[PDB]
Amino acid sequence: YELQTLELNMETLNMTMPLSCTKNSSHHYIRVGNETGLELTLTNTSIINHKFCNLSDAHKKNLYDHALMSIISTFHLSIPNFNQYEAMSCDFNGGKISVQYNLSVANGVLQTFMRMAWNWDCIMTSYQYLIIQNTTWEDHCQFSRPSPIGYLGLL
Amino acid sequence: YELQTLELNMETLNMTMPLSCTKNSSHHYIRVGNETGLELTLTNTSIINHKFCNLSDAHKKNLYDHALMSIISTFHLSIPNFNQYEAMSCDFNGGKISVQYNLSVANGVLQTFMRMAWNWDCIMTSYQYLIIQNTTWEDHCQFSRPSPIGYLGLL
Amino acid sequence: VQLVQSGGGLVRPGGSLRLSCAAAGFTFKSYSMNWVRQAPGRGLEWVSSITSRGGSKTYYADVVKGRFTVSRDNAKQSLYLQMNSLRAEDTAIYFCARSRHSTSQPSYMDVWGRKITVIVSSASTKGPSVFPLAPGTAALGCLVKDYFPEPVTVSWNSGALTSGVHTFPAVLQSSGLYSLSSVVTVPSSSLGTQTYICNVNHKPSNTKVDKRVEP
Amino acid sequence: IVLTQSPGTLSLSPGERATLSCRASQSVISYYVAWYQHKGGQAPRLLIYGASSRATGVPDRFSGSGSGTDFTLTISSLEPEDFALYYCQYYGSSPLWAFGQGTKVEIKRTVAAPSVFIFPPSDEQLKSGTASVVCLLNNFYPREAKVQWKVDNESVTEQDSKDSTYSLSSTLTLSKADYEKHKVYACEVTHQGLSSPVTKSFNRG
Amino acid sequence: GTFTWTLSDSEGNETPGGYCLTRWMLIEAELKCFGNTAVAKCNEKHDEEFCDMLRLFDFNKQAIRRLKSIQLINKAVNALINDQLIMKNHLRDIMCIPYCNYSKYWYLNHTSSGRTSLPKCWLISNGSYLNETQFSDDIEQQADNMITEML
Amino acid sequence: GTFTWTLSDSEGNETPGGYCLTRWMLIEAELKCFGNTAVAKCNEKHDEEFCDMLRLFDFNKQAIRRLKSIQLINKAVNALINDQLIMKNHLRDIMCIPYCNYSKYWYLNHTSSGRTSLPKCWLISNGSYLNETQFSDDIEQQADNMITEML
Amino acid sequence: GTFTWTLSDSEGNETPGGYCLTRWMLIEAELKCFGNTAVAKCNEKHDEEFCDMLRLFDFNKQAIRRLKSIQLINKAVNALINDQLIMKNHLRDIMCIPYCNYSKYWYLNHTSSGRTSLPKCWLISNGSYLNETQFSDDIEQQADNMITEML
Ligand SMILES: *[C@@H]1O[C@H](CO)[C@@H](O[C@@H]2O[C@H](CO)[C@@H](O)[C@H](O)[C@H]2NC(C)=O)[C@H](O)[C@H]1NC(C)=O
Ligand SMILES: *[C@@H]1O[C@H](CO)[C@@H](O[C@@H]2O[C@H](CO)[C@@H](O)[C@H](O)[C@H]2NC(C)=O)[C@H](O)[C@H]1NC(C)=O
Ligand SMILES: *[C@@H]1O[C@H](CO)[C@@H](O[C@@H]2O[C@H](CO)[C@@H](O)[C@H](O)[C@H]2NC(C)=O)[C@H](O)[C@H]1NC(C)=O
Ligand SMILES: *[C@@H]1O[C@H](CO)[C@@H](O)[C@H](O)[C@H]1NC(C)=O
Ligand SMILES: *[C@@H]1O[C@H](CO)[C@@H](O)[C@H](O)[C@H]1NC(C)=O
Ligand SMILES: *[C@@H]1O[C@H](CO)[C@@H](O)[C@H](O)[C@H]1NC(C)=O
Ligand SMILES: *[C@@H]1O[C@H](CO)[C@@H](O)[C@H](O)[C@H]1NC(C)=O
Ligand SMILES: *[C@@H]1O[C@H](CO)[C@@H](O)[C@H](O)[C@H]1NC(C)=O
Ligand SMILES: *[C@@H]1O[C@H](CO)[C@@H](O)[C@H](O)[C@H]1NC(C)=O
Ligand SMILES: *[C@@H]1O[C@H](CO)[C@@H](O)[C@H](O)[C@H]1NC(C)=O
Ligand SMILES: *[C@@H]1O[C@H](CO)[C@@H](O)[C@H](O)[C@H]1NC(C)=O
Ligand SMILES: *[C@@H]1O[C@H](CO)[C@@H](O)[C@H](O)[C@H]1NC(C)=O
Ligand SMILES: *[C@@H]1O[C@H](CO)[C@@H](O)[C@H](O)[C@H]1NC(C)=O
Ligand SMILES: *[C@@H]1O[C@H](CO)[C@@H](O)[C@H](O)[C@H]1NC(C)=O
Ligand SMILES: *[C@@H]1O[C@H](CO)[C@@H](O)[C@H](O)[C@H]1NC(C)=O
Ligand SMILES: *[C@@H]1O[C@H](CO)[C@@H](O)[C@H](O)[C@H]1NC(C)=O
Ligand SMILES: *[C@@H]1O[C@H](CO)[C@@H](O)[C@H](O)[C@H]1NC(C)=O
Repeated sequence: YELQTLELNMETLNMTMPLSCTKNSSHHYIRVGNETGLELTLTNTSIINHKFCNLSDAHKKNLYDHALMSIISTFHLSIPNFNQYEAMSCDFNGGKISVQYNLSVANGVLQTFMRMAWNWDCIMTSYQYLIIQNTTWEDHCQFSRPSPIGYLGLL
Repeated sequence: YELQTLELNMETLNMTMPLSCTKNSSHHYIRVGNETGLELTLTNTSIINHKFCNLSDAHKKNLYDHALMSIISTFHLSIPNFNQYEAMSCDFNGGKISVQYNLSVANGVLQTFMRMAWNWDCIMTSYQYLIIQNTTWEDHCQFSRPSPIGYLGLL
Repeated sequence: VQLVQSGGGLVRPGGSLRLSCAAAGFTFKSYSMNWVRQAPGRGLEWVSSITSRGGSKTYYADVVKGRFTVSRDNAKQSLYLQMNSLRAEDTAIYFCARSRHSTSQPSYMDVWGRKITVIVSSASTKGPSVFPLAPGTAALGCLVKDYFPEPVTVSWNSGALTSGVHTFPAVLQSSGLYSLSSVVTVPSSSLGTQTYICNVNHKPSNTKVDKRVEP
Repeated sequence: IVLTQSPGTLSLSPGERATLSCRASQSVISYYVAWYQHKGGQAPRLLIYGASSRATGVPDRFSGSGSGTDFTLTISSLEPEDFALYYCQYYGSSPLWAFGQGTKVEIKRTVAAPSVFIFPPSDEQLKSGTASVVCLLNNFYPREAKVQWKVDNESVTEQDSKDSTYSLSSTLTLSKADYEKHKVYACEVTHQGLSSPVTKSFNRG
Repeated sequence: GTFTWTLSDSEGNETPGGYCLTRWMLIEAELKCFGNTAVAKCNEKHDEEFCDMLRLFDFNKQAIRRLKSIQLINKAVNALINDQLIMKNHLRDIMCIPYCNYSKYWYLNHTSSGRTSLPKCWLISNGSYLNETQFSDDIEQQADNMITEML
Repeated sequence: GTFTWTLSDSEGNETPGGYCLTRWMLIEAELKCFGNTAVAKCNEKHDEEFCDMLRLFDFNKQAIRRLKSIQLINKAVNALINDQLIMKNHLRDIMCIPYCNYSKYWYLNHTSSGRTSLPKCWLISNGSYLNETQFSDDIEQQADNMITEML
Repeated sequence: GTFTWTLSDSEGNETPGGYCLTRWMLIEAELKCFGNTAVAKCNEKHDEEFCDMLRLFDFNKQAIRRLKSIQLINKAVNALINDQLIMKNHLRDIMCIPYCNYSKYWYLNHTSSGRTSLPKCWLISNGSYLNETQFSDDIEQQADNMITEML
C-alpha cells in the first residue's frame, strides 16, 4: 500500500564490464579496468594530420594494452557500411592512442554515438571531426550516472 | 514415491550429427557417418615440413569428402583472435588429411579443445603440436561415452 | 537469524533424555538439520542428521547407531533428539545447527545454537574437602578434593588478592569425582603479613566452606 | 574418509603469513569443503564455505586454496583475537559429516625457566582417606614438558593473554597403608630449554 | 530465438501425447514411455535439459525416414536446442562448480500410478559423480509438488 | 536464445530463495533484501527490465571471487542479458516515446508483511523524468495483483 | 533473443487491452475486434502465428504515423518476429508435412458472449489447402478450453 523508489549504483561492476557516461554532446567517456579511460570528443579542429594508418600491425606489434583495443575494434566494426577511402586515421606511436575520424556517411557514426552513450534519418551535426584519446580519471560522470548498457547492446 | 535413474545412449544419433569422445587428456575422437573418423591429438613431435599450404585448392580440388572438411573448417574458424599470419601446417596431398600448428596464441586453441570435448587464464600446456589425422573404426570411445553436444557448443 | 533452545544436564546411567532445538526467525521446512557434539579435549563428532520437510532420509553416526532417534516437528518447529540407554561416553557439549544441501548452495552450517552440557554420573553431589598447600618468591595453594563435575568458586582472602592466581580446570579422574587446585605466588616480603583464607562456594548443596589456612 | 590437519600446533607472532594444511585419502570434491573456527565460549563460526570463498562477516586476512587431497588455508596477517581451534570439513562419503581432528595457533617467544614447588601431605589428611603429593611447575615455555616420578631413583590451564606462559600440576596419589612403605619420593621434569634434568624429592618427615 | 519443434507421438500410445523411449537409445534398460502430462511441461520452460534430448531424438527419427550430409542440422541447430545451456554449463565448469554432462538423468517414479516427473540430469565434478545425499533437498522438493500434483 | 543463469542465494537468509542486495551498489541507502516470492517471477517473464540487472550483479559477484580481462562477458553476454530489450527501448526512444534507462525503479512495498513486488522502472524523455500521476493506473494495476496474492 | 514489442491499444475499445483489425487490412471482410482475454496470451507463448502478424501490424502503424528506407525493420526484425517459426515451417515443407503459411487463419466465435480464441493458422500442402474434417480434433480441442474458461 506504499510506494517506494530505489536507484541502483552501477559503479561496482567496474572491471567485469566497461562503463560509459555523458557530460555533453561534444565528448563521451569510456572507462575500463581500475583507471583506464577513453574520450570520444566532437570538435571542428584536427589535432593530427598524418595521412597513413593501418590496423594489422596495431595488433601485430603486440606491446599494446590488449584489454583496450577491443572497444575501438567494436566501434570500427559496428558502423553500418564504410567508404572505400580511408578518411579515418589512427596513430599509436609512443604507446599513446589517437583515432581520428574526418566527419566533414555520418549516419552510421551518429547512431553509434546514440548507442555507446545512450527521427531516424541522415541528419548530421555541425561538428567535423571525432577524436578518440586516452585520458586521466578526472571526472566525466556528473550530469548522468554511468551505466553499462551503452556497451552491452552493441556487442 | 521412489527414485530411479536412466542413461541415454548417444550412439543412435549416428549420421545426423557428428559425435566426439575422449580417451585421455591429449586425445579426442571425432566420428561422422558410420566409418569415417578423425583423431585430434596433442604431441611433442612434428610431421609435415611443407611450409607452403593454401586452402583455396583444398575446396577447389573437389576430390575430397565434402561431409568432413566442414568440421575442421568450423574448427579453424571458431578460434578467436587468430592472426592468419603463418604456422598453418596443413597438408592434403594424395587426398589425405593433415593439419598441425605450433603451440610455442595457444590459449584460444586450448579453449577450443576444451569446448569440443568435455582458471581460464592463458594456460600453457607442455605439448607443442596439435595433430589432425584420419583413422579407422577403432574403439576409442571407451574412457567416456561419446556425446554430440561437443559439436553443438562450437556451432 | 538465531536459534534458541535448552536442555541437557546431569542424568544417571541407564536413563532416557530428550534434546529440544526450537526454531524462530526463518522458514523452517526449507532446511536440513544437524546434531553435533564435542567431547572434552577432542574434535567435534557427528550425532545425527535430518533432511528437509519430508522426514524421510535419516542418518546417524557410525559409532552411536541405535541408541538415538532424531525427529523434526514443523507444527511446533522443534528438533527432538530422543536418547535411550545412556552410556559413559556421552558426556559432552551438544550443538544443534542447520544447513541446506542443493546444487547451487555449497554445504555449511551457519546458524548454530547454544552449547548444551550433558553429563552422566552414578553418585550425587557430595561436598568436597579443602586441603592447604602452604610452603625470593614462594607460592601457596588451596586444593579441593572429592569434587562433583558441577562448577564451584574458589577464592583467596575473599578476593582481596586477584593477582598471580592460577586455578586449574578439573581433569579426568579414576574414582569418579573431579578435583581442582589453586596456587598463588608472592614474593618473600608478603609472607606472614596478610591473612589468607581458602573459600569454596559450590552451588549444588550450596556448600560454602571457609577455612583460614594458618600455621 | 581419514581427514587430518597439519601441523598439530602452530606457534607464530603477528606480522607475517601462516598456512594450515588439511589432507584426506579419497578423492575430494572442492565444492563441499568448509573451514570452521572454534573459540572458547562463543559458538563456532563459519570462516569459509567453499574451496576458496568468502563469508558474510569475515575479515580479508583469510584465504583458501588447494585441490585433490591437499587444502591450504592461508592467513596473511594476524590479530590479537585469531588464536583458537580450526577445522576442515567435507560433506558426503562416510560418514556424512567428516570433521577434522584439531589445530591450534599460539604465539612465539624465547625460552623461560619454570618455577618449581613440591607440596607433601599434612597430619590432618589421615581424615582425607588417601594421601596426595603435588609437584607443581609454573610459568614455563614452550609446551614440550615431561613429568615423571621416582622411588629410590595431569592438569593444565589455558594460555593467558597477559603473560602467554603455561602451568602444570601433577597430583601423585597413594593409598594410606601403601604410603608407610618408603620414605623418599622424587618428581622429575624435563623440557627442551633445560637440557640437564632437574629432579626434586622429599623425605617422609 | 526459441525452439519450435514438437513431439510426434506414437501409434500404440495409451494417451494422445507423450514420448516413449525405445530399447535402442538406452544402456542396460528396456523401453520406457512417459506420461503425456510430464511431456506437456517441455514446451513451457527454458530451464530444462531432458526435452532437448527428446527434440534431438525426434528430429533424427524423422530425418532418417522421411529423407534419403550434415547441413540439415547446421540449418536447424537453433530450432532444436538452446545454445545458452551449453554456455551456462561451460561457465559452471570453468569456475570449478558442479555441472551437467548431458549423459545420465534422475527422475522420480510412482509405484502404482506410473506418473513420472521430468528428469533432471545428474551432475558431475572433475570426472567424479555425485552421491544422492549431496542434493537431497532437490530429491524432496519435487516430491512436494507431487502432493500439489494431486490438487 | 534465452537467458539461462540462476540466482546464487546467500547464507543467513530468511527463506531459501530470494536475493538480498547489499549497500555498496545503491545510492543513499543501506542493504535491502527482497522476498523469495518476488524473486520467483524472474525466471518466467521476458519483458522484465529489472532481473537483468540482478543477473549482471550476480555474475560480477561470482566472477570477482572465484577467479584471479573482458572476454568473459563477451562470451557470457547472451547467457546473461536479452539484447532485444536494448533494441526495444532504442526503437521506442527514436520514436519520441517515454522509455526506461535502467537507472531507477519503483516497487509496491507493503508496510507490515514486506512482500515487495517485482519493480518495473521509471521512464524518461528528453532528460526529464516523470511524475507519480502520469502512470497512475500502472501504480494501481500491480496493486490488484497483490490482492490476488491473498488467494 | 525474444520478442519484446507491446500493444498500442485503441481509443474506442471496450476494454483497455485488445487489438481491432481495420477493414482495409482484410480481404472481403469488415473490421474485427478481439477481446483482451484472447490477446493476453500472445506475451506468454512462442509457437503462434497470429501474434507475430499483430506485432508487424503495430510496427507498421507506428512507423507510418510517427515518422516520415528499409533499415528500420532490418534492425527491428528480431524484435518483431521469431525466425525459428520460419525455419520450422520451412523444414515441415521440405519434408512434405502439412504446414502453415501465414495467409489465412481460423478461430472460434461465441455468438452471445463475443469472447473469441487465438486464431491458430490454417495448413497448406503443395498447392492444396486443407479440408475441414482433417484437423477435426483440433477444432474441438480448443473447444474444451472454453469449458475451462467457464471457471
Ligand atoms: C572500481 O570497482 C571497485 C569494485 O566495486 C570499487 O571499489 C569498491 O568501492 C565501494 C565503495 O567505496 C566499496 O564498498 C567496495 O568495498 C569496493 N570494492 C573493492 C573490491 O575495493 C571502486 O570504487 C571502483 N572504482 C571507482 C573509481 O569507483
Ligand atoms: C550408426 O547408427 C546406426 C543407427 O542407430 C546404428 O544402427 C543401429 O544399431 C542398434 C544397435 O544394435 C540397432 O538396435 C538398430 O537397429 C540399428 N539401426 C539400424 C541398423 O538402422 C549403428 O550401430 C551405428 N554404428 C556405429 C558404428 O556407431
Ligand atoms: C593417451 O593414450 C594414447 C594411447 O593409449 C597415447 O598415445 C601414445 O602416443 C605415442 C606417440 O605420441 C605412441 O608412441 C604410443 O604408442 C601411444 N600409446 C600409448 C602410449 O599407449 C597417449 O600418449 C595418451 N596420452 C597421454 C597424454 O599420454
Ligand atoms: C562540453 O564540455 C567541455 C568541458 O571540458 C567543453 O570543453 C566543450 O566545449 C563542451 N562542448 C559543448 C558542445 O558544450
Ligand atoms: C602498416 O603501416 C606500417 C606503418 O608505416 C607499415 O610499416 C606497414 O608496412 C603497413 N602494413 C602492414 C601490413 O603492417
Ligand atoms: C594513454 O596511455 C598511453 C599508454 O602508454 C600513453 O602513452 C599516453 O600518454 C596516455 N595518454 C595520456 C596520459 O593522456
Ligand atoms: C577532412 O575532410 C575535409 C572535407 O571538407 C577536407 O577538406 C580535409 O582536407 C580532410 N582532412 C584531412 C584529409 O586530413
Ligand atoms: C563547427 O562548424 C559549424 C559550421 O561550420 C558550426 O555550426 C559549429 O558551431 C562549429 N563548432 C565549433 C565548436 O566551433
Ligand atoms: C584418410 O582419408 C583420406 C581420404 O581418402 C585418404 O587419402 C587417407 O589415406 C586416409 N588415411 C588413412 C590413414 O587411411
Ligand atoms: C614451428 O615453427 C618452426 C620454426 O621455429 C618450424 O620449423 C616448424 O615447422 C613449425 N611447426 C608447425 C607445426 O607449424
Ligand atoms: C613435451 O615437451 C615439454 C617441454 O620440454 C615437456 O614438458 C613435456 O613433458 C613433453 N611431452 C612429452 C615428452 O610427451
Ligand atoms: C581432478 O581429479 C584429479 C584426480 O584424478 C586431480 O588430480 C585434479 O587436481 C582434480 N582437479 C582438476 C581441475 O583436474
Ligand atoms: C559417494 O558415496 C560413496 C559410498 O558408497 C563414497 O565411497 C564416496 O566417497 C562418495 N563420494 C563421491 C563418490 O564423490
Ligand atoms: C515406473 O514404474 C512402473 C512400474 O514399476 C514402470 O512400468 C515404468 O516403466 C516406470 N517408469 C519408467 C520411466 O520406466
Ligand atoms: C518495505 O517497507 C517496510 C516498512 O514499511 C520495510 O521494513 C522494508 O524494508 C521495505 N522493503 C524493502 C525491500 O526495503
Ligand atoms: C463474432 O461474432 C459476433 C456476432 O456474431 C460479431 O459481432 C464479431 O465481429 C465476431 N468476431 C469477429 C472477430 O468477427
Ligand atoms: C475437400 O473436399 C473436396 C470435395 O468435397 C475434395 O476434393 C478435397 O480434396 C477435400 N480437401 C482436401 C484437402 O483433400
